[PDB]
Amino acid sequence: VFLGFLGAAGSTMGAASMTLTVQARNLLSGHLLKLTVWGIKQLQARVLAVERYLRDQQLLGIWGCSGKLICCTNVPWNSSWSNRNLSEIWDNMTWLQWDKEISNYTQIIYGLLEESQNQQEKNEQDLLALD
Amino acid sequence: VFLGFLGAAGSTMGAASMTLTVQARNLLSGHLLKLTVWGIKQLQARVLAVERYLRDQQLLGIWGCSGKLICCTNVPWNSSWSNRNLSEIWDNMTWLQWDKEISNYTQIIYGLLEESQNQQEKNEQDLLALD
Amino acid sequence: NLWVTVYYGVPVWKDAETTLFCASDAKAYETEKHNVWATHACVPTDPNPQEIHLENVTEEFNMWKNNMVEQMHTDIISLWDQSLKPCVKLTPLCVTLQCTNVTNNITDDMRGELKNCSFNMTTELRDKKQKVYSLFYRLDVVQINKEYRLINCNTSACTQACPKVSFEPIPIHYCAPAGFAILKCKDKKFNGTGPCPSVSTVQCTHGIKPVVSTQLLLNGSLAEEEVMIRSENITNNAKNILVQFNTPVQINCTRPNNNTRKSIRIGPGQAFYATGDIIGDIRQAHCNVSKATWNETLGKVVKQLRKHFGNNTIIRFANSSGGDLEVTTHSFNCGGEFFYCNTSGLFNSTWISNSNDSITLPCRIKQIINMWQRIGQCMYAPPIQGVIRCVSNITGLILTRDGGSTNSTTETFRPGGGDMRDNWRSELYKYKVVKIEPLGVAPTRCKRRV
Amino acid sequence: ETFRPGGGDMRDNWRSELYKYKVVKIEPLGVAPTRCKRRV
Amino acid sequence: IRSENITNNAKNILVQFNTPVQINCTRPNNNTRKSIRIGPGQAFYATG
Amino acid sequence: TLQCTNVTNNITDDMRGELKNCSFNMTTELRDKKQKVYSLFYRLDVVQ
Amino acid sequence: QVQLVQSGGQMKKPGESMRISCRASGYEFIDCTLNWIRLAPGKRPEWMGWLKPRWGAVNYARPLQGRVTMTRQLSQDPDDPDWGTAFLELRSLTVDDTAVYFCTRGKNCDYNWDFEHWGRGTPVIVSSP
Amino acid sequence: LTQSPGTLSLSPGETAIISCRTSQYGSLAWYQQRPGQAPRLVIYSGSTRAAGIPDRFSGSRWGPDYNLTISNLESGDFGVYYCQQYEFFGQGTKVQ
Ligand SMILES: *[C@@H]1O[C@H](CO)[C@@H](O[C@@H]2O[C@H](CO)[C@@H](O[C@@H]3O[C@H](CO[C@H]4O[C@H](CO[C@H]5O[C@H](CO)[C@@H](O)[C@H](O)[C@@H]5O)[C@@H](O)[C@H](O[C@H]5O[C@H](CO)[C@@H](O)[C@H](O)[C@@H]5O)[C@@H]4O)[C@@H](O)[C@H](O[C@H]4O[C@H](CO)[C@@H](O)[C@H](O)[C@@H]4O[C@H]4O[C@H](CO)[C@@H](O)[C@H](O)[C@@H]4O)[C@@H]3O)[C@H](O)[C@H]2NC(C)=O)[C@H](O)[C@H]1NC(C)=O
Ligand SMILES: *[C@@H]1O[C@H](CO)[C@@H](O[C@@H]2O[C@H](CO)[C@@H](O[C@@H]3O[C@H](CO[C@H]4O[C@H](CO)[C@@H](O)[C@H](O)[C@@H]4O)[C@@H](O)[C@H](O[C@H]4O[C@H](CO)[C@@H](O)[C@H](O)[C@@H]4O[C@H]4O[C@H](CO)[C@@H](O)[C@H](O)[C@@H]4O)[C@@H]3O)[C@H](O)[C@H]2NC(C)=O)[C@H](O)[C@H]1NC(C)=O
Ligand SMILES: *[C@@H]1O[C@H](CO)[C@@H](O[C@@H]2O[C@H](CO)[C@@H](O[C@@H]3O[C@H](CO[C@H]4O[C@H](CO)[C@@H](O)[C@H](O)[C@@H]4O)[C@@H](O)[C@H](O)[C@@H]3O)[C@H](O)[C@H]2NC(C)=O)[C@H](O)[C@H]1NC(C)=O
Ligand SMILES: *[C@@H]1O[C@H](CO)[C@@H](O[C@@H]2O[C@H](CO)[C@@H](O[C@@H]3O[C@H](CO)[C@@H](O)[C@H](O)[C@@H]3O)[C@H](O)[C@H]2NC(C)=O)[C@H](O)[C@H]1NC(C)=O
Ligand SMILES: *[C@@H]1O[C@H](CO)[C@@H](O[C@@H]2O[C@H](CO)[C@@H](O)[C@H](O)[C@H]2NC(C)=O)[C@H](O)[C@H]1NC(C)=O
Ligand SMILES: *[C@@H]1O[C@H](CO)[C@@H](O[C@@H]2O[C@H](CO)[C@@H](O)[C@H](O)[C@H]2NC(C)=O)[C@H](O)[C@H]1NC(C)=O
Ligand SMILES: *[C@@H]1O[C@H](CO)[C@@H](O[C@@H]2O[C@H](CO)[C@@H](O)[C@H](O)[C@H]2NC(C)=O)[C@H](O)[C@H]1NC(C)=O
Ligand SMILES: *[C@@H]1O[C@H](CO)[C@@H](O[C@@H]2O[C@H](CO)[C@@H](O)[C@H](O)[C@H]2NC(C)=O)[C@H](O)[C@H]1NC(C)=O
Ligand SMILES: *[C@@H]1O[C@H](CO)[C@@H](O)[C@H](O)[C@H]1NC(C)=O
Ligand SMILES: *[C@@H]1O[C@H](CO)[C@@H](O)[C@H](O)[C@H]1NC(C)=O
Ligand SMILES: *[C@@H]1O[C@H](CO)[C@@H](O)[C@H](O)[C@H]1NC(C)=O
Ligand SMILES: *[C@@H]1O[C@H](CO)[C@@H](O)[C@H](O)[C@H]1NC(C)=O
Ligand SMILES: *[C@@H]1O[C@H](CO)[C@@H](O)[C@H](O)[C@H]1NC(C)=O
Ligand SMILES: *[C@@H]1O[C@H](CO)[C@@H](O)[C@H](O)[C@H]1NC(C)=O
Ligand SMILES: *[C@@H]1O[C@H](CO)[C@@H](O)[C@H](O)[C@H]1NC(C)=O
Ligand SMILES: *[C@@H]1O[C@H](CO)[C@@H](O)[C@H](O)[C@H]1NC(C)=O
Ligand SMILES: *[C@@H]1O[C@H](CO)[C@@H](O)[C@H](O)[C@H]1NC(C)=O
Ligand SMILES: *[C@@H]1O[C@H](CO)[C@@H](O)[C@H](O)[C@H]1NC(C)=O
Ligand SMILES: *[C@@H]1O[C@H](CO)[C@@H](O)[C@H](O)[C@H]1NC(C)=O
Ligand SMILES: *[C@@H]1O[C@H](CO)[C@@H](O)[C@H](O)[C@H]1NC(C)=O
Ligand SMILES: *[C@@H]1O[C@H](CO)[C@@H](O)[C@H](O)[C@H]1NC(C)=O
Ligand SMILES: *[C@@H]1O[C@H](CO)[C@@H](O)[C@H](O)[C@H]1NC(C)=O
Ligand SMILES: *[C@@H]1O[C@H](CO)[C@@H](O)[C@H](O)[C@H]1NC(C)=O
Ligand SMILES: *[C@@H]1O[C@H](CO)[C@@H](O)[C@H](O)[C@H]1NC(C)=O
Ligand SMILES: *[C@@H]1O[C@H](CO)[C@@H](O)[C@H](O)[C@H]1NC(C)=O
Ligand SMILES: *[C@@H]1O[C@H](CO)[C@@H](O)[C@H](O)[C@H]1NC(C)=O
Repeated sequence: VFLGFLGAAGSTMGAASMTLTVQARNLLSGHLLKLTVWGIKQLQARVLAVERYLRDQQLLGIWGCSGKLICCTNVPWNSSWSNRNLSEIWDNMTWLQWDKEISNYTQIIYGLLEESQNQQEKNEQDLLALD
Repeated sequence: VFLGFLGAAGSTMGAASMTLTVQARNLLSGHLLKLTVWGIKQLQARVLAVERYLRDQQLLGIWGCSGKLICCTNVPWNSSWSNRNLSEIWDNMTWLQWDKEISNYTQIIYGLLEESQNQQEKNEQDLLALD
Repeated sequence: NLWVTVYYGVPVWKDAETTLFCASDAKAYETEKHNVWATHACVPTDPNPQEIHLENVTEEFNMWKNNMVEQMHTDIISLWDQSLKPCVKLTPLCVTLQCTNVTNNITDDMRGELKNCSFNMTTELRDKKQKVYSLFYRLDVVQINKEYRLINCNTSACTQACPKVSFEPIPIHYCAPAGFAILKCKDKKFNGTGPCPSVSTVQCTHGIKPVVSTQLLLNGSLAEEEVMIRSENITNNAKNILVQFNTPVQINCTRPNNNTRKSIRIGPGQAFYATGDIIGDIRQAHCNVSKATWNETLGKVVKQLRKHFGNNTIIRFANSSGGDLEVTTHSFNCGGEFFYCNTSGLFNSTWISNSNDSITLPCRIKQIINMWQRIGQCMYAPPIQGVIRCVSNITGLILTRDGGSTNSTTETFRPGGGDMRDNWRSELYKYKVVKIEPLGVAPTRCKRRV
Repeated sequence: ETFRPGGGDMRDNWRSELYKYKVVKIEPLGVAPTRCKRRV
Repeated sequence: IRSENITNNAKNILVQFNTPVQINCTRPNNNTRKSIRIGPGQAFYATG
Repeated sequence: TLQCTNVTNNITDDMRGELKNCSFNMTTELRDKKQKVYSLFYRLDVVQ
Repeated sequence: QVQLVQSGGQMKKPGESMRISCRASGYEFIDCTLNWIRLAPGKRPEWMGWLKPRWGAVNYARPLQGRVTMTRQLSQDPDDPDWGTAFLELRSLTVDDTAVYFCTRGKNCDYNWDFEHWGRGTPVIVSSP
Repeated sequence: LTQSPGTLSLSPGETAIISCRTSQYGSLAWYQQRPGQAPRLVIYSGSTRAAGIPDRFSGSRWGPDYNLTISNLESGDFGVYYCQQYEFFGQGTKVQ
């Protein structure tokens, strides 16, 4: 059941959510001035590939999803973004059709996650403090 | 209540400890030889900004604070570093006055955290081992 | 009641552009022939491309607003420029030449095409001066006042190409960086733009040959099952028309002379190579193509060009209209010498809506090439000795239609290669580079414990 | 006091425009005493 | 008025105004730039 | 080796000999002929 | 800015040729195409043919096949590369060629047929007596 | 292309329509030549006005038909009007 890189791009969302490992593992990999022609094209690609990966790992770090892939959070799904069944979201569509559906409601969500974490860590630290 | 980058620098320590997200998110961001003049000034800045960030994330990794911001540990506050009330530390001072107060007792603390973690993981692995 | 839930690493991409890097195979690097497309400093490729075929996905492709052809055209220039810096400037060559006609063994068509120019020249010591002679073509000498001079000496100097390097195109590959992806359209009827419903991601594209030509794309990759016609808009006139064959017609481009490359010391440690004498008789360099498979191949294109214009128009061809020598004639570098071949024998037909004779194309050979039309560059190709002859495909063919007549019963297509990136856009049309956007939220039923 | 003009350096012009500025590096870690007792 | 030390002599004194005095720096001649070929493809421009 | 002389076309007495009319041999586009040109250099650019 | 400094008006005779100019300056000349349109006093405007100035690849209008010819002349000065001229020559003149000849240019040179910048006109009058 | 009315003799202030019946799918563009000058672009791509247009001009497309409705006629607008596809110009309508 090894599809490959991006191999479930047109598959179901309920089955593309089981192959997240391979797209997570392929986000970083690896007579004088002719070394500098290909070199500055290779060195500018390796540094950009790292700090793009560290951005999506830090942005995932401040939601309570430090070292996970399927991480689930506190904030509920606001139905104004979409009003669909769970069967009409998960086991019939694909992730490319889904990203066009809520492309307007990304930064609304990405601010909802950070505030639910800083509320959470200040309440966790006062729960074990009484300890 | 969005101050901005460093916006609570002179605020109270009890209220600058609620805006740690914005200073954590701004620690990494993003006719021939004139590209190399500005390029080696930009490429030496992006690589230094990454490995400075990875150093403070790895150093935070070996204390039991892998993906947290407000992480609290086992070792108690040695009163020789400071003997103050919790009200005279938290809800009256600022973080810049605090860093000058215990600038001599940083590396004493940063060795106290690493030994309390390696004691902890060797005792956790023998607690569930009997399992 | 449903709950937000992140998902790291979903297959979700976006159209983007970046700096794709080189790749090349094994033995094209270990032979160490110092190719001008320096793949010896480039990354060696994989043993096999992992051509993952996706399913159920229709990606919106476009070959005209692509960015890989803007990035290939910059890398070919910067490889053709960087490989000329360790070569010798011909700045002591701008002297007053004293030429005369060669009449050793001259046929009347190549009557005064090449002149025997004899000039003073500085030797290895900086105070003596030798008297040498050479053989320059008439496309490299202009008249001064018979005293001549080179065609460049009032507009730039000229690095001679170092004869260690070779302009033969080794196939280079383009690989996406980490975090990006290249999508190859595996459809066969994909014309120019739209949903290609059989996508297949690819880590590293196949062997792209960086060959340069005009009016006739050479050693290309052939479209199967048909002969296809690409255009950004078939009704526009400023837009070219890229034809791509299914069977390759064969071309035999030769040069009959047996010239002797002779070294000349100019200063210390810098040589200048010049045609000394022609061993034997002197004739014109020609190119052959068999008419039985050529007139058949023009019969395929007219049958496919009558889909866009109607099944009753009198499709006509004609030879090039105007321009200078690099667009009005077929131009290539066969084996290290530049042929400018006259294609007025090919494009001359008329189709009215219903074998070894071997059409010949007489060519002229130049040495002071420009190749990119950059004011201030020039590259005196050193003369290669012996007869030189190559045998090659003709897979692609560039056309531009013309004018307006208020009468759509006839269209007279003429060749023309006014850009140098239309060759490579006939090989990077299947590809598009996209960046992976791995984060993605979705509602499901999670309620966190703490 | 007899003041005379003189521009003996070329960086005194730009120091009349970069006087408001100073570059500092952020030191984001910081420990502090509070009342936490870890569970495990 | 800025200075690193107003009593030192080696240290300059940087004055910074609030209203800018205006300066009109002109040149009355109408010289003709004339190109000269020096070698191939290299020009040298001179007042003719 | 320049061969200069004073310009006195229309010269006021304060800019009396400030600019000189220097006429010198110079290599042309070909590396064996030599042209004879002239120019106008200020006195702060020529020594004797 | 984009300036198309054209030539001056001529007064030919039937049989002779002509040669009018057009000097493009202000933009990068060797990338964006040109055009050549004539405006008769009592007829349609008539397009005559473009000229991509890198290599001078021309394309004449089919009623003027084998009569009009269009050259260019780049700037070989490395100091000032973004200028250059463009010539036209219409052999075998007739009374019907009495017009005013413009050397237009596109708006942005990814689409040609939005003739924003025009020339001042080169009014050619061809009369038999 | 074909422009319908030919001549339009109006008093300054009225509205004026000019229709360019096209044939093939091309992006039309409108031109205005006052006598004694070079023409200039007013409308391109059918509807978009050119740079430096007082918005008294308007383009509207219904299939193989385009319009140019000038709202209020002024002094320096009584010239001639051409519509231009790929390389093909209209018959010309002289408004006056
Ligand atoms: C080179 O470049 C040029 C310039 O870019 C290219 O030209 C473009 O070519 C395309 C070819 O597809 C043309 O698209 C088609 O245009 C027609 C005409 O659209 C006009 O009419 C619309 C309705 O008018 C009706 O009545 C008239 C009679 O007067 C009929 O002639 C019409 O056909 C209609 O029945 C009107 O609504 C349009 O305005 C809107 O749409 C245009 C784009 O079309 C926009 O620019 C406007 O701003 C505005 O939004 C316009 O006035 C359309 O009718 C065609 O649309 C049909 O198909 C569409 C899907 O492809 C569908 O969404 C439409 O609703 C419509 O559907 C019809 O056909 C369906 C087939 O399934 C039927 O099911 C349906 O019931 C209906 O019958 C289409 O848009 C471009 O207009 C043209 N652009 C220009 C500037 O001319 C050229 O092709 C390029 N060449 C090449 C080869 O690359
Ligand atoms: C489109 O595609 C076609 C098909 O590939 C391609 O055709 C090729 O033509 C080129 C040009 O002729 C060929 O390259 C040369 O071939 C000649 C002949 O080679 C045959 O015989 C030799 C014998 O050794 C075999 O090894 C070879 O495999 C062939 O069977 C060779 O003589 C050439 O070698 C010289 O030039 C090289 C340039 O790279 C040098 O590296 C090399 O060392 C040789 O030059 C030197 O030695 C000479 C002899 O002493 C000396 O005189 C010179 O001064 C110099 O020192 C070269 O291999 C190529 O093989 C053809 N491919 C085929 C299969 O036909 C088209 O070129 C191509 N592109 C176009 C036209 O657009
Ligand atoms: C470097 O040297 C080159 C050769 O010495 C220089 O080229 C010449 O430049 C001049 C002007 O700078 C041109 O002169 C005029 O020519 C045009 C075009 O016409 C002539 O030739 C064509 C055939 O090619 C013919 O069809 C025409 O009818 C003309 O007879 C005329 O329109 C002008 O009126 C004027 O006569 C030369 O034509 C041109 N020669 C060539 C061979 O191109 C070049 O300018 C020099 N570069 C520098 C930077 O100095
Ligand atoms: C490209 O090739 C074509 C044909 O293959 C060339 O056209 C030919 O040019 C020659 C002269 O160069 C013309 O010849 C003359 O021939 C006539 C006989 O028709 C003779 O009476 C004259 O005295 C003169 O010698 C020949 O006619 C012409 N071919 C045709 C069909 O007209 C063309 O010139 C080549 N291109 C270039 C740039 O040379
Ligand atoms: C090579 O240089 C020599 C000397 O510079 C040239 O010889 C002379 O040519 C000039 C031409 O004006 C004559 O006036 C002299 O009388 C010649 N002198 C001798 C000793 O021959 C010679 O012509 C040059 N060679 C070439 C091919 O240009
Ligand atoms: C172009 O070159 C090829 C090979 O160099 C020629 O091909 C020979 O053609 C004959 C036809 O009589 C065949 O029998 C041979 O098998 C071919 N190969 C060899 C190695 O001899 C061809 O004739 C040339 N000319 C063209 C295509 O016009
Ligand atoms: C065009 O060039 C190609 C290679 O550059 C020639 O092809 C190989 O040719 C042999 C001979 O028939 C075929 O059996 C192979 O299948 C070809 N290779 C591939 C990968 O398909 C081809 O022969 C040339 N065309 C002509 C007409 O000679
Ligand atoms: C330019 O060069 C020529 C020749 O090199 C100079 O001419 C000669 O000058 C010398 C000076 O010592 C005289 O002895 C010769 O008799 C001159 N010969 C001729 C033919 O004039 C000339 O003076 C130089 N020009 C300048 C301005 O220096
Ligand atoms: C593609 O679509 C078909 C439709 O029948 C579906 O059965 C299949 O699961 C989808 N995915 C793959 C990977 O084939
Ligand atoms: C849901 O989203 C809308 C806008 O899309 C917003 O106005 C509303 O406040 C949101 N409600 C909740 C409960 O998130
Ligand atoms: C998203 O917003 C844009 C304007 O910002 C709008 O055009 C588009 O229709 C919106 N998408 C959805 C799905 O509402
Ligand atoms: C700054 O000091 C004032 C003192 O009155 C205090 O009230 C305030 O909270 C402090 N912080 C900010 C951000 O103003
Ligand atoms: C507290 O710190 C002092 C030095 O500041 C040290 O000597 C002492 O051992 C420390 N005690 C504890 C309990 O950490
Ligand atoms: C820290 O140590 C230095 C000497 O290492 C000393 O001068 C300074 O007073 C100390 N600071 C405190 C707060 O004790
Ligand atoms: C070329 O000229 C040289 C010198 O006159 C002479 O020795 C040689 O024979 C000539 N060769 C030809 C091809 O005319
Ligand atoms: C040399 O050849 C040219 C062109 O072939 C010709 O114009 C010239 O007259 C010839 N020289 C002599 C002396 O015949
Ligand atoms: C390609 O062909 C399809 C139909 O097979 C057509 O709809 C599309 O317009 C064509 N592409 C172009 C650029 O015309
Ligand atoms: C060319 O000349 C050389 C030297 O005379 C000879 O060895 C070679 O065989 C000749 N080539 C041909 C094709 O005649
Ligand atoms: C090409 O055409 C010429 C024209 O006569 C002929 O002599 C020759 O045999 C043909 N073939 C080759 C390979 O040159
Ligand atoms: C070209 O082929 C067509 C049929 O494919 C034939 O009718 C015609 O006579 C051929 N022309 C020549 C010159 O062989
Ligand atoms: C034109 O005729 C051909 C005959 O083979 C036919 O295939 C094609 O569909 C026709 N096209 C039109 C538009 O009638
Ligand atoms: C071009 O075609 C015409 C008609 O088919 C013919 O008379 C003429 O000889 C041809 N010219 C060439 C060079 O093939
Ligand atoms: C300078 O001279 C030129 C050429 O004679 C003339 O066009 C220009 O107006 C003059 N400038 C002044 C300020 O007189
Ligand atoms: C400068 O000298 C040259 C050569 O003598 C002369 O032609 C020109 O008139 C002189 N100009 C001036 C300003 O003296
Ligand atoms: C030329 O001018 C200089 C300085 O103005 C002067 O010293 C010199 O005597 C002048 N030359 C002559 C011949 O008067
Ligand atoms: C153009 O104006 C006429 C005037 O009656 C109108 O009938 C027609 O519908 C208009 N067309 C468009 C496309 O606006």
